[PDB]
Amino acid sequence: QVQLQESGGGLVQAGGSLRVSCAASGRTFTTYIMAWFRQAPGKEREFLAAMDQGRIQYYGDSVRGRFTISRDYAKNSVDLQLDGLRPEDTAVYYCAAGAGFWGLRTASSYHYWGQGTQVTVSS
Amino acid sequence: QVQLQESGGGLVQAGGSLRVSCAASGRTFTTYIMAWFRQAPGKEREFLAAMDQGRIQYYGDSVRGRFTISRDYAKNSVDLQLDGLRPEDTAVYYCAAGAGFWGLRTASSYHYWGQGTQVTVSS
Amino acid sequence: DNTTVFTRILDRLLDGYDNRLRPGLGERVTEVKTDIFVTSFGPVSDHDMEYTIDVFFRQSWKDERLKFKGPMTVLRLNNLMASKIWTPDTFFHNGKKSVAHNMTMPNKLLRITEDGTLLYTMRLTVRAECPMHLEDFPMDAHACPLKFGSYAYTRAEVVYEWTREPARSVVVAEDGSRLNQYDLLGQTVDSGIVQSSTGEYVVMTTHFHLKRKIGYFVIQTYLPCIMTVILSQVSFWLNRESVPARTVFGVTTVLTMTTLSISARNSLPKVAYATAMDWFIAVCYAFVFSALIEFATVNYFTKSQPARAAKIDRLSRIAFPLLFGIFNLVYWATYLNR
Amino acid sequence: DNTTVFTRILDRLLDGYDNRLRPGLGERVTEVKTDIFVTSFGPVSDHDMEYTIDVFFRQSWKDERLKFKGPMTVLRLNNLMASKIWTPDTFFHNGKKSVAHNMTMPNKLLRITEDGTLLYTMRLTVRAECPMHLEDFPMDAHACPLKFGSYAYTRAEVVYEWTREPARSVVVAEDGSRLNQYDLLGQTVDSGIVQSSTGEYVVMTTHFHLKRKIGYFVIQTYLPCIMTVILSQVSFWLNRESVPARTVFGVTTVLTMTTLSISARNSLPKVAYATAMDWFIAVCYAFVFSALIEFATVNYFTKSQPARAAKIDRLSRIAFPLLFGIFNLVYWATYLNR
Amino acid sequence: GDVTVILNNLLEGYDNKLRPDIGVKPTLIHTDMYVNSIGPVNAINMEYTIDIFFAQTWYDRRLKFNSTIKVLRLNSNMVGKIWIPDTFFRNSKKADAHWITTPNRMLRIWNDGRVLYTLRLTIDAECQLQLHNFPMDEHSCPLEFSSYGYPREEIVYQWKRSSVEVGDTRSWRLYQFSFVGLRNTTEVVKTTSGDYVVMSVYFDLSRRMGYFTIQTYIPCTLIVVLSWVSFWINKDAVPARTSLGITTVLTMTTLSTIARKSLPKVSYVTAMDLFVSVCFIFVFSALVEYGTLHYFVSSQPARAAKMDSYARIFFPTAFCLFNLVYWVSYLYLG
Amino acid sequence: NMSFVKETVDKLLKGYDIRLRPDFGGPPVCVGMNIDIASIDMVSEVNMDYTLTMYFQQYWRDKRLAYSGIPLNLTLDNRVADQLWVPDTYFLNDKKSFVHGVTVKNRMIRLHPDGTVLYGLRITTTAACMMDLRRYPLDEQNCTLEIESYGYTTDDIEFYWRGGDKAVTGVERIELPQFSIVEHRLVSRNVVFATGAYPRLSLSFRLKRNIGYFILQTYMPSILITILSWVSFWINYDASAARVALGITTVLTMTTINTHLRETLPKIPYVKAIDMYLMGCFVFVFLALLEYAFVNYIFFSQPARAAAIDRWSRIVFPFTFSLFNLVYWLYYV
Amino acid sequence: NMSFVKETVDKLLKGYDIRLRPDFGGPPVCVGMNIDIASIDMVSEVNMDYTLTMYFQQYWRDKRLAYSGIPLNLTLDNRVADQLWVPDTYFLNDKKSFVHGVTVKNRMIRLHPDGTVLYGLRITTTAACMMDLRRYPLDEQNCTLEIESYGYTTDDIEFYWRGGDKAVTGVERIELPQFSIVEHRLVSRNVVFATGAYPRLSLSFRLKRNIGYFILQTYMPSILITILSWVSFWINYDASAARVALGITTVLTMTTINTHLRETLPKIPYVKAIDMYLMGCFVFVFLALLEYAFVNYIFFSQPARAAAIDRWSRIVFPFTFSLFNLVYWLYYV
Ligand SMILES: *[C@@H]1O[C@H](CO)[C@@H](O[C@@H]2O[C@H](CO)[C@@H](O[C@@H]3O[C@H](CO[C@H]4O[C@H](CO[C@H]5O[C@H](CO)[C@@H](O)[C@H](O)[C@@H]5O[C@H]5O[C@H](CO)[C@@H](O)[C@H](O)[C@@H]5O)[C@@H](O)[C@H](O[C@H]5O[C@H](CO)[C@@H](O)[C@H](O)[C@@H]5O)[C@@H]4O)[C@@H](O)[C@H](O[C@H]4O[C@H](CO)[C@@H](O)[C@H](O)[C@@H]4O[C@@H]4O[C@H](CO)[C@@H](O)[C@H](O)[C@@H]4O[C@@H]4O[C@H](CO)[C@@H](O)[C@H](O)[C@@H]4O)[C@@H]3O)[C@H](O)[C@H]2NC(C)=O)[C@H](O)[C@H]1NC(C)=O
Ligand SMILES: CCCCCCCCCC
Repeated sequence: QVQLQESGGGLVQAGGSLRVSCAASGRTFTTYIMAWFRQAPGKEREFLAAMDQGRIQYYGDSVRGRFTISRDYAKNSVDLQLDGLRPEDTAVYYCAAGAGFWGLRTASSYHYWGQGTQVTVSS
Repeated sequence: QVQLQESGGGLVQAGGSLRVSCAASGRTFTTYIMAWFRQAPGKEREFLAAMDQGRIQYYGDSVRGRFTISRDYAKNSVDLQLDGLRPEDTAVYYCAAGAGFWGLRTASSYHYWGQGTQVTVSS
Repeated sequence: DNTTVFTRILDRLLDGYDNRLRPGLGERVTEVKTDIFVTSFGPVSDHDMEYTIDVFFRQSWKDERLKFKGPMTVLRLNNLMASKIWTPDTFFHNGKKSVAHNMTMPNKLLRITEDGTLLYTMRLTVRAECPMHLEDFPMDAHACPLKFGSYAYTRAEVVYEWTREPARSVVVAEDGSRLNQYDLLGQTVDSGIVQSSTGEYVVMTTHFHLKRKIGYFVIQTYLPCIMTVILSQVSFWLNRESVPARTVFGVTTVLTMTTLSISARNSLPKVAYATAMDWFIAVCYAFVFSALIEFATVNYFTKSQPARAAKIDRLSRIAFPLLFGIFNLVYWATYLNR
Repeated sequence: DNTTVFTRILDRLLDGYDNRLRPGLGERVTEVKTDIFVTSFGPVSDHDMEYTIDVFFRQSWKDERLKFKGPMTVLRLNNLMASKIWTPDTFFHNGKKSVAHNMTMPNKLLRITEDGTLLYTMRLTVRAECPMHLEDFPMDAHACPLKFGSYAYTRAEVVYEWTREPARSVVVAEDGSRLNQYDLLGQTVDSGIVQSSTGEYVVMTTHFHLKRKIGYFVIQTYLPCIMTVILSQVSFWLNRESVPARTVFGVTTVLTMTTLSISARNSLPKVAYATAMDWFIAVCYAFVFSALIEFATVNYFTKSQPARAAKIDRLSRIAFPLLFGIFNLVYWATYLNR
Repeated sequence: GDVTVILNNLLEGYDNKLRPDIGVKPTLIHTDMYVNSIGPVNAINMEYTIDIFFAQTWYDRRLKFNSTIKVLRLNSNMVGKIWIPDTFFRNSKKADAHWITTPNRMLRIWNDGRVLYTLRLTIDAECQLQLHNFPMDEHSCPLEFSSYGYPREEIVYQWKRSSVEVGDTRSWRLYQFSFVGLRNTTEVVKTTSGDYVVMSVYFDLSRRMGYFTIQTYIPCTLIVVLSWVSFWINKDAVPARTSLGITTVLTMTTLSTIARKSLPKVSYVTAMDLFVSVCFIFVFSALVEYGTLHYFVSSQPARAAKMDSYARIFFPTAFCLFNLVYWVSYLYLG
Repeated sequence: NMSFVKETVDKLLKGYDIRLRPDFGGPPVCVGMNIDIASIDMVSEVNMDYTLTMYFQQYWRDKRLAYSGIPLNLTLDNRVADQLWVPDTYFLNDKKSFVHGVTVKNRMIRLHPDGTVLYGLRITTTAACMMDLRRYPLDEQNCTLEIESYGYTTDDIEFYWRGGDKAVTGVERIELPQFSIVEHRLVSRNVVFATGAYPRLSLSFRLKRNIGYFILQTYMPSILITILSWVSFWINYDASAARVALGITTVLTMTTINTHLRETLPKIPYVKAIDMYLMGCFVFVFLALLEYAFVNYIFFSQPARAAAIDRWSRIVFPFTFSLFNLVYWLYYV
Repeated sequence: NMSFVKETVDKLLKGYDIRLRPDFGGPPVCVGMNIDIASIDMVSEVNMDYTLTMYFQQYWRDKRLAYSGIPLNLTLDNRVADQLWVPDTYFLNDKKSFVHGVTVKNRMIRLHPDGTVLYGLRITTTAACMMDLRRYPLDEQNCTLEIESYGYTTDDIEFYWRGGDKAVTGVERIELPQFSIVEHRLVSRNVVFATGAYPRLSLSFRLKRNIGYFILQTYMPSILITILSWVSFWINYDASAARVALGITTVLTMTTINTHLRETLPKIPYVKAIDMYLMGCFVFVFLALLEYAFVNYIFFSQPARAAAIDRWSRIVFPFTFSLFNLVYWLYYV
């Protein structure tokens, strides 16, 4: 059974480094594309970043240059460095994986999802 | 049945052009060699000209520069232009076809043969 | 002297020109506008996990060293001129052996406008890698990518952009499809960043979404398997005294399923997991093999318990067709949706 | 100072020399003497209708611009000098993809005598077209041609001749045969004229007369078919009460003939006529199929007309072996004489 | 501006026929390698395809320049102007650089003279495979490169701190193999014209058993089980128990040839052949069991009943015992 | 004399600008193309392409290459083509092509006194054409060859067929083993891309497949196996082993042939006309085997009606198969 | 220091004539050759050739390249070979070869103070050798490599093996899956053509084929099928369907084994040592089916003799077949 367990995250004050980590277990998702999504309460599910098997990094326009994504293919985990955090960044951060059919910026292209990690920014 | 029929020829006085034709039926001779042989009365059968699929024209020594051979591949026919005829050319002209095994200038290599056509030169 | 003016213009643009230096060196970042016109989306190879594509690859940038004044605002020059000036060193990150066509002349064009802008297109045949998960074969859909970027210049020196909106920058020709067993549902255009040991490089990406057509494998494998299972269930209607006849029914069908089982994997690369077609053959083999065992049980109980043998044969005429029909409904409903 | 003399001579020969103009341009006709040494006659391919050949292609002409007087009479020079002077543009009319070897160096020689004569040989591997009439397969013979001439100079500018008498101007090495299923009986050397859309050109032709060796197909096809026909006639000697046994004889032999019929044309090109082999498998098919209709006729008359059924089996033991023996006499005598 | 001036000064009087420090000391070259993908592994030809970014670093004091500019980042134009090491891959069969859309080469020159030269290569290397335990074999395919013409007194090679780098390990085209690990070594090889420094990268591979279970092991096992049905059929049905026996022997011959197409024509028995040969003995012995049974039917009908009963126990136990010995030997003993 | 010719050719190339087309910044240069087809071969349905060998001639006037005083058509060494301007003609549907280079590069340059340039090449190309195999093997294919200028638009270059309908020759001497060229056609038009409008010339052939090969290989074995299955009706209905073995072998053989043919064809997802016949023959041999199963199931209780079904099968099966062949061979021919 | 080396190398190439061999117009130049074999593979009977990778090296003295003052063996960049005279060595039986070119051209140039030049290349050549397959698969081939100068006769050039019989090394590290090298030999001779007499060096290998593969694939299946046919001699003659089915399958199986193997090799007219064995096993399995036919034809009228034939068949067939293998294996070994 695939489990995209997500660790890290939590409450932060006045921004700062809040590194959120996601670990894939039960299947080697190296060929697959591992992404990060953010869902503010009641707004929508928003794409943040994704790295494919060729170490190509994609970012959303609203978080470009602020959040950095990295993958540790040896340990089958993908991290996301959160820097310069803002109150608009307070949401539940999700971890996904899939083949990116019909686009890697669309949520429906990921067959596996994590349980979510809460990040709260106070300012 | 494969029948090489020959037309043209007849009586020509004191030299002059005289075209001899040959029409094929019952088999497509696009990939074969269509030649012309001349047989003087009782003497022997002599090679005159030939033409293969690549339009390469072969001629004998006795008729080089005088007789012109041409093939109409669409209508499956071969023609021979007899310019500058002489009393020495009064013989029977034959139409032949074959693969030219052991020499395209040998009468034994042509499996299909015509009936004949008399050419008479008067002077 | 009409073409002497243009000759003098060209000899002045190249007078002192240096093609080892990119435009705006130490002053700005060289921006390159890119777009692709797919003339033919070639065949997809499952054995090599790759696809072929023939494109017009157009690039454009600004080089102020090539500003000129003259009667014409554009100089549609020979592609021989393109080797005397600076051109981007674009390569395909997932590109295998590719071809730049040369018949009858180098398939390239170069055009210079009066403000120094350049247009530089070339005709290519790109073979690229497409990783494939064949766990749903022959009902699998893939997203084959096409990534390209600069090789020697980082993102602080050369950046790439699409000439138009990203959707309209990659255009596929209407009649160019060369796919035999795939459908091109659509393409997705994006742009990312790759981090290497030598720096950060902008990489432009484009994914083609392909779905496999199953018509070939229905005739090739599914129909022969379905008829083999049905053929093995005709044995139940033969009377129990035809022991030589019902043995030939069982043995021939079992060997026929063995022939199809091996033959079905010839198309696929030698993967080490069970595909969707493998599970269909395995269950079809189970129904064919179980039919032969059903006869051995009937034969064993004959001449000692004839009534029991008849009951087993009568029920088998219903259970075997019913369970195979039920299995086909579960199998096809499962794999057609996904 | 010994080597200095020859350096001065070559500088004087090439000073003011234009290699874009043939010798005697506008004054006479350039004559080229040609001869070939066939180092190996490669395999003949029937699927592609072609063959391979390796030659020492020699050419010789006269150039008054290269006359000299010095200590030597012949300058055996390097092959890079060949690109500094004018050389004929000889090509092969029916070539498909030839190779000029350049390992470890360009395999060419150039020798300049004091009177201007040049010798210019090179090593080539030519794949040439050979149309085949396969109506007598595998007892057929072919005359594969090899035609060459100038590509740009019409017969009013450049003409070709053989170095010696045409028979002795093409020499084949004794131990060069690379043929597997053929037999080079001999070659015929000729010369012709071709008219194109650009002018009249001289074509030098060589025809190699090959005869196929039937040894392979006697083992591969003719023996498995004869044994199958003989096998099906064993069924006439089994008693009429062995109905399952005599049916297996008929079915397997008919099935075997179908396998042999399909597999006989695997090597050949997809021609649209019947070869001499197809007329043997078809007749062998008729004998095998007839031997099963006879059994059905015998089995039909059993238990109702035993006298008539027994009579048919007696006659079939004589008629069937006799007719197949007569057919082989007629078949082999018809084709082995051609 | 003045970068053209700098480049003109660097190449003024520069001789690319001479290695740096041609009469002082060896040219120490540091090599990196980023493996893009290890392509298909061919057992028939005993080779494998690899695609890498190959990088070389060395010093050249003739290329020093003084300015505010630190590093000159050029392209493949200048590669043919300066001295380049003549590195080649010793075990390569067929290798080529990539040339679309331009030569895939990189050249960066620092102010102190350091030169970085990087190019992208696709190499089909030679890897001799020992197939005695096939399909349960492990291999260490090497990749050796040295200098063709410069002995150890002129060119010395050295791995950097973390030289061989991989990205997505599984994204490689390894279908039947799983990449285990990599080792990189450094030695000196003495040839007939000098001593050369050879750098090697070894890739350890383990074959995947999944394909062959679907392809060979399961079909062969089911054919053996097919012949055991003959023991529960009445002995009087002579045509029935022979067709069920003759076909399995002929079918087992068919599977034996198919399973050998993947391997090269070696002259030793692999683990696959040992399983197929044993499975052939079982189907062949079942038919001989019936022939012995059939010959004894009339003479000793009571005895013939016992011979068929034992085959229902001896044959199923013997084959289940062979699998226990076979699978333990090749998975826990080598 | 020969020193005067050398002086003339050097003067033509002195100051010549290879980077500029004739009449640069003026009226478009007209280029006339002739094609002399040498051979067509390797028409492959697997790769969906064909191979074409031809003599490709181009013909245009360049006033920079005009000379006077020499009443000759100067034929020059083919290496002089590297110093002149030639059109950037390419073939769009070309997958792989090369110019022959034995013994030298097969190329021709011939100048004329008024400045006209004749430029010929001997080209072997592998052009692409997608084939509709729905009526295979009784199908016609239209395979073309697109000729276009790459860098020059209609404002700079114009294409035409030199000689009209006679521009392309040598087609009637082509004898394909499996096809037969019915008609070739010459088309001239313009094509518009994002970079402008370019001239194009299209040469197309209409191939037609010869069926004589498939009669011996596919149709006859299927018909004979189907007829073989009808012998089962004349055999006694109480011979279980004989009629089941005859019925089973024909059914399994018919399945083998259908799969065996599809090796040398692409994995197209539709039903070729040859598949309809093999599926039609399979139904006949499958119903014959099912016919015996009904007889074997019923010949104990009702011996009389079992023999009647066998007697009718001797008429219905041969008659219905001949009706299927009548419909099949009339719809596809 | 490094400037002096540059000045010295520039001195040698000023006035150097690349078109003239060393001692042009005088005594012949001696060229010594070494070969270091890296691998031999792809020994193909289908194409009748083999592939060889080697470190080919050539050695000669040019008096124009002598230098003084530098006590070093100048190893120059391999691109300097384009400015020096090198022998025009070629391989006569070479079909397709290349010099490896990654990362640069695999080539070496090394000068010596007395003008001697060491020049090595890394070559991979597909060389042809015709095979006599009459004793296949127990044959012993002999594939050679011919070395010769294309343009220079014995008056100008002279080849020799540098080091005598130690000129070729690495022959003992070749890993051929199917063959095993027994011996290699070096030969020097002169070959006379129409153009003159040319030096030739010859390197040949004697390859012995390993028979272990063919035991598993052809000989063992053939023996087991033949033994399988003898089972019918222990089945009662009243089991007509059983004995005929056993006989028919083995006869057709032997045909299948024979035809498949001959399709892996070129269509050679003669009979190989493996065809003699399959034909021999075919006679044994064809006679067993023929032996039963006589029994089936005779057991109704006189069952006594029919049982006697089966008793003798249980001994004659196993005994004669063992006698057939004894004669066969002693003749071809
Ligand atoms: C037997 O005969 C065969 C032939 O029958 C022969 O093969 C030939 O071998 C020679 C070498 O011995 C080859 O020549 C060299 O090839 C180099 C590249 O080779 C690769 O690319 C080949 C294709 O080249 C095209 O594309 C590249 C870029 O992709 C381009 O650079 C080329 O010019 C060329 O572009 C033309 O064609 C394309 C279409 O393809 C058009 O789009 C384009 O517009 C243009 O028309 C490819 O074919 C090669 O593959 C073959 O060969 C390899 C082995 O080499 C083999 O493994 C393969 O299997 C395959 O067989 C290969 O991938 C090329 O770089 C060389 O040219 C350099 O150097 C020369 C010499 O100095 C110089 O004159 C050139 O101008 C050029 O300058 C270089 O460029 C460098 C680029 O990195 C650069 O670093 C240098 O600094 C320099 O740059 C310039 O220098 C000048 C001068 O200082 C300066 O003014 C400038 O500013 C700038 O700085 C050279 O051409 C030849 O290609 C082979 N032929 C064929 C058909 O493959 C074989 O060797 C013979 N054997 C023997 C024993 O004799
Ligand atoms: C040659 C193998 C014979 C196997 C069957 C033996 C039956 C009789 C046993 C006494």
